[PDB]
Amino acid sequence: PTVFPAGPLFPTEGRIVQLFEKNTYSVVNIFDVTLRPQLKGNGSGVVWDGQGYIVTNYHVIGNALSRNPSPGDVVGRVNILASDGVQKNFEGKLVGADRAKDLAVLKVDAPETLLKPIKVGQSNSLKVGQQCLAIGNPFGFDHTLTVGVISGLNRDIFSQTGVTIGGGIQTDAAINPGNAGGPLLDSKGNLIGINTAIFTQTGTSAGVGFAIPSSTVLKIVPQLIQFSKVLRAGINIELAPDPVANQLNVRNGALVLQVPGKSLAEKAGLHPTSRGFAGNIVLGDIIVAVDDKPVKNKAELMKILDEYSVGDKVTLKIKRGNEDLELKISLEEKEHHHH
Amino acid sequence: PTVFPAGPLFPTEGRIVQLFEKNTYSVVNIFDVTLRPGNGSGVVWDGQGYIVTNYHVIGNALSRNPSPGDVVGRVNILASDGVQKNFEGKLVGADRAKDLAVLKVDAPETLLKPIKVGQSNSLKVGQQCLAIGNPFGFDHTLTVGVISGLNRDIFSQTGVTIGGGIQTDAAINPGNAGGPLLDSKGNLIGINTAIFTQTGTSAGVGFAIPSSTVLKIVPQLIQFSKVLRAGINIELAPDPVANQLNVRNGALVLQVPGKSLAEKAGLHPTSRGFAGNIVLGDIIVAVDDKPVKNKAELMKILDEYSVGDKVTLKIKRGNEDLELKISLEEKSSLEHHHHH
Amino acid sequence: GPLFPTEGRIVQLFEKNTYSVVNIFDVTLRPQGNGSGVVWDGQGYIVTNYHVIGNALSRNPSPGDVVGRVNILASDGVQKNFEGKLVGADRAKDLAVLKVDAPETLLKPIKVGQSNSLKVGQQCLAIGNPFGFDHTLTVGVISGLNRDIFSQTGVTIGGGIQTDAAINPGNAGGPLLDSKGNLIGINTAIFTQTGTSAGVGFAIPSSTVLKIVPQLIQFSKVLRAGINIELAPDPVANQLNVRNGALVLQVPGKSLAEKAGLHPTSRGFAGNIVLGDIIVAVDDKPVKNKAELMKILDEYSVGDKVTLKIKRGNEDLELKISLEEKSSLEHHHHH
Amino acid sequence: PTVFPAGPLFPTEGRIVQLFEKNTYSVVNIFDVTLRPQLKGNGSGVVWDGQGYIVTNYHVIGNALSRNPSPGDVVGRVNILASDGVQKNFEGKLVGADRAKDLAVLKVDAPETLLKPIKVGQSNSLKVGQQCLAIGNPFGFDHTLTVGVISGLNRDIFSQTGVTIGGGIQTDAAINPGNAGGPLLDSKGNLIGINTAIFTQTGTSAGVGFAIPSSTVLKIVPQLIQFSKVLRAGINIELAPDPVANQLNVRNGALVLQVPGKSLAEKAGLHPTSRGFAGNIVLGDIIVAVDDKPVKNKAELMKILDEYSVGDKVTLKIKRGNEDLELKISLEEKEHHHH
Amino acid sequence: PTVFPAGPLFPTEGRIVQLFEKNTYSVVNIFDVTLRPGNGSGVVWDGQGYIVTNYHVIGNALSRNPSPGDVVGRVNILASDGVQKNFEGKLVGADRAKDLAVLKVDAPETLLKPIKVGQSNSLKVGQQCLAIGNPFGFDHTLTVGVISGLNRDIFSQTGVTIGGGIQTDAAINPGNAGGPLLDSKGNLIGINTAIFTQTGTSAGVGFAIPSSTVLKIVPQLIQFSKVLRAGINIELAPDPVANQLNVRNGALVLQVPGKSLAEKAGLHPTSRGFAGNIVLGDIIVAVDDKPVKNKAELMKILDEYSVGDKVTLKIKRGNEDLELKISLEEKSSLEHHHHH
Amino acid sequence: GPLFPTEGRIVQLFEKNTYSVVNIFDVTLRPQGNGSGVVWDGQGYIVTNYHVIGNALSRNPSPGDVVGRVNILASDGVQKNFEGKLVGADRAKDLAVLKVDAPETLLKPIKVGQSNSLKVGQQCLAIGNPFGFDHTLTVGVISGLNRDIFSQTGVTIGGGIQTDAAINPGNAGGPLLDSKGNLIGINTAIFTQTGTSAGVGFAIPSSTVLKIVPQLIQFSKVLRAGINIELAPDPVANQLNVRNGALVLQVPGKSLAEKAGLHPTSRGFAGNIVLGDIIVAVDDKPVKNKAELMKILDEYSVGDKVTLKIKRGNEDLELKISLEEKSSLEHHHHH
Repeated sequence: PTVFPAGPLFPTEGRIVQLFEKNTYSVVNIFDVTLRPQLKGNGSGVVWDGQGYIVTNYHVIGNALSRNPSPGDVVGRVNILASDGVQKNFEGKLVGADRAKDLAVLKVDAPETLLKPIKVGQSNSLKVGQQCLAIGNPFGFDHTLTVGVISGLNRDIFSQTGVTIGGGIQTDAAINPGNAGGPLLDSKGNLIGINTAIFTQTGTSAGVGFAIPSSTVLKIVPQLIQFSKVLRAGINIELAPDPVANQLNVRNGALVLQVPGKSLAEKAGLHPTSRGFAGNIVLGDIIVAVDDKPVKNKAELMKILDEYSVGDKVTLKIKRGNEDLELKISLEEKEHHHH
Repeated sequence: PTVFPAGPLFPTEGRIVQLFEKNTYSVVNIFDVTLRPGNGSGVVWDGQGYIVTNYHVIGNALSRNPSPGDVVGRVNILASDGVQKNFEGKLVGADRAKDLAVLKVDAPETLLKPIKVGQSNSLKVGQQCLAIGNPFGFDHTLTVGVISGLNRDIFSQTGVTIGGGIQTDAAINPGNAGGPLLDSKGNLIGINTAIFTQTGTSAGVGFAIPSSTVLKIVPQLIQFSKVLRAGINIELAPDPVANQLNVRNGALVLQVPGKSLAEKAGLHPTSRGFAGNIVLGDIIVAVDDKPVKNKAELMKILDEYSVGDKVTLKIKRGNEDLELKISLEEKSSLEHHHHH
Repeated sequence: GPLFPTEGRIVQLFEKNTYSVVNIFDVTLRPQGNGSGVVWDGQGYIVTNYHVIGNALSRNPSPGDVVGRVNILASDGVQKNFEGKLVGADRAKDLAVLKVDAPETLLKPIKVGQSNSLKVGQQCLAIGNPFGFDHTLTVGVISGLNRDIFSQTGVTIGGGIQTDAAINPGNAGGPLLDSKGNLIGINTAIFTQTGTSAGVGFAIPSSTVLKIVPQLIQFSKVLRAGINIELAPDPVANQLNVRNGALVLQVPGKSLAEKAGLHPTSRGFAGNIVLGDIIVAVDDKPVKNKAELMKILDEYSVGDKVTLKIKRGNEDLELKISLEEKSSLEHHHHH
Repeated sequence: PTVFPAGPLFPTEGRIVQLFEKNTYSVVNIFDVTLRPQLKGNGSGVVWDGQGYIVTNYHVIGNALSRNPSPGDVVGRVNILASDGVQKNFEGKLVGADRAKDLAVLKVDAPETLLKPIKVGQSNSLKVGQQCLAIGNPFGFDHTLTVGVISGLNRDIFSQTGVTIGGGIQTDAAINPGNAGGPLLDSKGNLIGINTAIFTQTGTSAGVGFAIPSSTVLKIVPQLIQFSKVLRAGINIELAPDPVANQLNVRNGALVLQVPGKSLAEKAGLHPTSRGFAGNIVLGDIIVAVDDKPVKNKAELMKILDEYSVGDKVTLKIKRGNEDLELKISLEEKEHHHH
Repeated sequence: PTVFPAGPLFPTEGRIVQLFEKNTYSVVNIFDVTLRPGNGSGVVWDGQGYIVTNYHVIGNALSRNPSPGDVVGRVNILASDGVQKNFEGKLVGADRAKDLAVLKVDAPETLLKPIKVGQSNSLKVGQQCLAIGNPFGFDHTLTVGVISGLNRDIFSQTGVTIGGGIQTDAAINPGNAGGPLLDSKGNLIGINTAIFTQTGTSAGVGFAIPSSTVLKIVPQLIQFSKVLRAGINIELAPDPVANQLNVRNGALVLQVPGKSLAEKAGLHPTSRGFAGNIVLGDIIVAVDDKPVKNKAELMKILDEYSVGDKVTLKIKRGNEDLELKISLEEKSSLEHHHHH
Repeated sequence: GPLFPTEGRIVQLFEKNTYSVVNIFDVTLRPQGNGSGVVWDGQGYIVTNYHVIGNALSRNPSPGDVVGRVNILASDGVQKNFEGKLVGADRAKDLAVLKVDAPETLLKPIKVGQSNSLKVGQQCLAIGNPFGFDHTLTVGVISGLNRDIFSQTGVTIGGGIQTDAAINPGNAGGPLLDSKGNLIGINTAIFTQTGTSAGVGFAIPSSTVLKIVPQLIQFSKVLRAGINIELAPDPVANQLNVRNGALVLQVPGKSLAEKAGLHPTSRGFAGNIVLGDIIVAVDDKPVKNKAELMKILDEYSVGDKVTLKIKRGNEDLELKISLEEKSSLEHHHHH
């Protein structure tokens, strides 16, 4: 029977083939060394720079980070593809980690020649409809690719960390164990996010997955490198996710859902939402501005606070009913999902 | 490290981006007022504020027997200033059989950007399609794939299977249910429709009600608040079942409710004997003169007759070709799949 | 309607190829298995998955038995029904071959491509004819190469193509095509360990189909000689830092392999792991991983004497062993 | 190591041992012949009388009955334990079946010597707390036993038939595939019910199972023997289960939940229950008496109707709100659960 | 065939039958008024109409922050004429930590048959027990087994684990939740309590709150509407976890919330190091003078102190025996298991 | 409080026997396997399920290795902790033996009964010591005899006792006692095919424990000779109307059994079933079912020559065959 040889590719698939090939080198495989395999976690990472710094999800080395390691502790095995086409194995020493953003940084001792840093794009200028490519190196002997479009922006990631991440990219490229921790790339091969594994509420797939946007990666990684951690200042309250807030007709601001016992929030004058014995619902305060740096949703509020330091005193502009009130509060050090 | 700014888009992703942005305005958000923390998307049908969605997105409200005029939804519509504005959605009419509902919003015609509607009958498997949603009233969603199949049963979360549906490999989910499926020219070719499968298992394809159906049902709901259908109360085999039984042309009669018009007319159903030797229920190949290829077509053909009408059914009863006559009556029975 | 370039090309490729994609109903199943197949040649040979006629195959049919009803789309747009008589089947590769008695005019054999030159990122079309009344299409890219397929036959197939086109009952047994419309694999239904979908599916590569199908036509089955040992799948091996060769995991009591002097992999109580031999050469022919070793031994026959070059820890040893028929197929236990 | 021999048993366990042994002979095994086994339905039945009549659940030969068999058709393989201690295999020809009560009768051609009829007790005089023994012969090579107490009376059985059976016995003896179709016996060895397999709403076991009471078996079996079937007359409406009715504060009568299109019920003047757009609930009529044979719950109503014949005209005494109204209706021939 | 009439009952089944019938009257039915088609059984506590049940059977009503006096339940009580009569159940008080709630019914003392309460502290594994329910207000249910275990954690469907519970192999289910567990003399030894397990899997045993707890909590709810507890906000290891870590005496401190009284007092928690070498958090062996066997006992001991009180904790820190002093404050934190 | 007769007897039987029921924690498991065991004798031998120390056993411990921590209830009401050193293990019967170094005064060996004289309907007590701080009890009746146990080791054990006393992690590895407080089996955790509970549990009969435990003490393991064939479980066989003997289902290629001339069971395509040979005699010793055949062959050794009397259809044939070590344990695949 006649076998037709590989012929020229069409323009679009041709470009994807080239983008994938070129970026394979920048996508590493990571094995969590604390896992005794079945001899009868883990995933991908991205080469951050020529120094040997590696970026991955907190979760891909979750089990290891659950053992309270200090910087320098060998926490991963890293496989890096060389020009020779073969993957070389390196010690991944822990640099820093941040569970809230499901990001972890490792450092490798490797020849700069061997290391090919990912190109970084701007996630803030992404448009729904843009092509994206999710690359993985899940086992350190090959690479994987899924392709789809930016499906939504500024969506919550229900990370398998257990903590939900605000401001996530949604894509209809398949995101799975084969690419978790690896890069989401745009049509130019620029990193626009980190493929992030999630848990859904139900068992059924909605056919879409998620990436931590590069804007967040750029903000977090250097902090992890310098300080091994991100110290955050904020308010220990529970705010409504955009979907809940909007369903309750809160179109603007951060709706306060809960304000726990004797909290700083309590003492400053902030009210939660509830149901009365009638079945009536009683809306909580809505934070519209910090000082008066405008707030329009939960996620942006978090990003406002994440930059102040502990003890900073600020002025919350709030909405309760139709009124508009200013409130003082001091910030202290800064939760999960049911998935 | 160094940050590279938004580059120029390639042609295909470029078109998709512009089609999406252009169509955000026509894709509204609907919250069922009877729910607390259904719900999903809809489509601006015309400049008068008529809104089209799935029966299922306002299913809870519809179950409580509301009357036309009742506020059953809160409708969010994207204005040119980029913020979504809120409107009461009054019920116009609903049709469970086709999983469609129509609401009416009181808004400035200057606000409303009616969706552009195309012809689903000309669709080709392989064509690009975009499924758009506005599931929470604060942004929009997109998925993209191809037309994967045509004339397929939709196991709607209504509990009632819809025939003649479009299959796509664009992800169809709660984030775009009730929203439009568009072709590459941005014409509406269907309404994204949530389904239940028999298993807990994704086949990786989704479904939409074809625009040809929407075009037929919506004006009736607007004019009458409901769809009156003439038909025959019998159970017909789904196409995959009929073909498995080697019935390659016509609609196969499976079950015939006791003392029905069908029974009195002498229509025979389908029975697996204790040995195992199948007599095939009658097979309907023609209504009067016009040929019937399958179940979907029989339904489509009948839907154009009136409740008074007496028709002649040309049927295959085993080997022989025979004729039975029957009066059509209001087609009330619903086709319940029992997927969950 | 008028169409844009890429979608225009898919629409035409799909239409052109519908004729070569048949529908198969397993005749041993009563209504309320089953799927698609491909026309292999003008004599009426039809290729499909073992699994799409699995029920019939479980009943030990002989070649010539009517195991399926086959529907084939004719030039006039209607599908015609034919008796599908069994030609041969191979559970190990989840492939089966039927023969229909039909006119050449009806039969449009699929064109076959070269799966060994595939590149991740290439467009693929997965086509089905699930019910004999229409055809289905899903479109994605090649997502991965040389991946294990956990076939619904219950047996793991090495060397599979991974794609992010949806592979489902609507196209199982059907062709996976490249952008030239050349067959690059056969869409193959799988069971996952969990059930949670990863958004990717699998196809047996056409190189395997090319190897197996003529043997089924001639002999009705494929006989294999090998070694009764358990080899490490690639992920597990590369977790243990074995980047080359077939890592030997388990080694049976009193086996040919034992007699030959080949070591299994052992976790000692003192928490440690010690590595089984790694097979890197069969008759000095380089062995790259498990799938490669399997491919290589499949070319021998029962009784043949071969020389294995193994890596025992940091050593280099050459063993003798005689190949025998194997005690099992490789059963994953996914459901 | 020293091994102590079987010694005398204590009184209670001694009696159970004896009851079990003695009744094994009366408990048969039934294989549904339409099932091709895995060569690389079904359960137990009870010997009804010396004629060879066998009583089991509809469900244990469910697959066979799904093929529309006529009386006389060989529908089961029956294994009967003989004094010799060995089970002998017989043809089970279908006598009759009733899906609504999940009962089926088979007839065997066997030596009267071989057949040991079960002793039948009165289920109507059962008391919660009484000891019960559930016996099975699931495979025709041994027998099984579970022991518990009557846990509740007049409870719905959500049979694996798909149809719920009113008036069932609840027991905390384990009811399972090992005894489905077999007898539930009281402390004297008298048959008080037929162990009946069910589907639960949720997946969690409540630790209790069910038996069709002997009162029902006694009423149904002879009809199946004479007529191969039970013809029933009734009203094609949907009535509320006791638990729902009581929760809505209907303590007496049969609460009408649904009255479908153009039904006899429609035309006679019967109303269903519903929720209004408010979320308000609107109670349907409550049938308190047929003619004036008092009704106090769904189950007793069914048992009133099951004795009239088709076309009989009766007078429903109903409650709507506070009033009390009489209603005429003619009965026609006579539904499932979501489990 | 021939029908044999009700024979005489044997002694054990005979006793069970009479105990059950006798106790039906004390076992009421409770419907949460905030639910539509929670709910279960309760126990008549005294002749004044005080009703005892699980917090969980009226959980939905309690979540809406009702005040004492609010009608949160419909209570059905079996009278001597054999019919259940209906009463408004007004909330008296609830305690989530012990999964107990008290309602108040306005009824003729002649109607009310208070349950007889026994001593759970004298219970022996192997004793016969009966679990009675009145789940729908039209009859009663019974299950029977033995006391299977003592002082076991109850993973209450409240979401909060209760220490010191009774384990039985009588089936405990929605049909008897909130109802009494009785001994062979018909004394109340516990309240049947619905649980969540970690798996979807029955171990075939159920749980009840011991009467010793009920005896302590109920009068407080009647007098005060709530229970005030003095304690220490720290996380203590469940007994099965402590023993697995070879801590065979005392309460093992797992976690110590940042800048708590416990922290400032110098109590050390438990940490698994990156190598793997466990330093055991402090182990509390005595409060002041009185010895502490395990976690349940520490809680029990603390519950008798007052919010003012300063106590001396004798602790095991690795090998050495040490003392840390701490003021008790209101024990607010709840112990959430996360089973579903 | 004062107690009624039957409950009084249980309470006392339970208390008296707590001392003989120990707690075992598998030392290879880090906290947040494990269960109960029985004191076998005054030298400190402890019997439990293979599965309760399964993790440790997976790591290939040698006899003498500390595989468990054992807690034993002393006369003063507190449990004392001891190193549990491995003596022997047998996965096939889900049994393991440990040895503790303790004073005779501490050790109260369980009294052993006769499982072969058990009657359905008898009272049984299932006792546990799951955590080393108390004991648990469940009470039921003997519900069935000679039933397959689908052990959580993954291997099916024939000849098991079925009871409607709850068997759970709280008593796995612990004793099942009769009304005299005699050991009649070891409570054994199982996996069911579905997961849906049938309200009954299982115990390895003391006759099996009696047979296995001394061999583990002497030799650390049990070696078995048998036939590499697949035998029909009793339900399946009695569905096919085989009421006596071991029905042979599967028969490997080039097996000793094949060479011997023994037929498998076959479903022909023409819808029919044809019966594999039924083994009814090993050296003219009557074979009643699968479990009996297994018991019988376990008494031989590798190499022994035996005569099988089979029933081939309506025939009567006598074959020769040599017994070999077996290629597998019998794995159900329940989870």
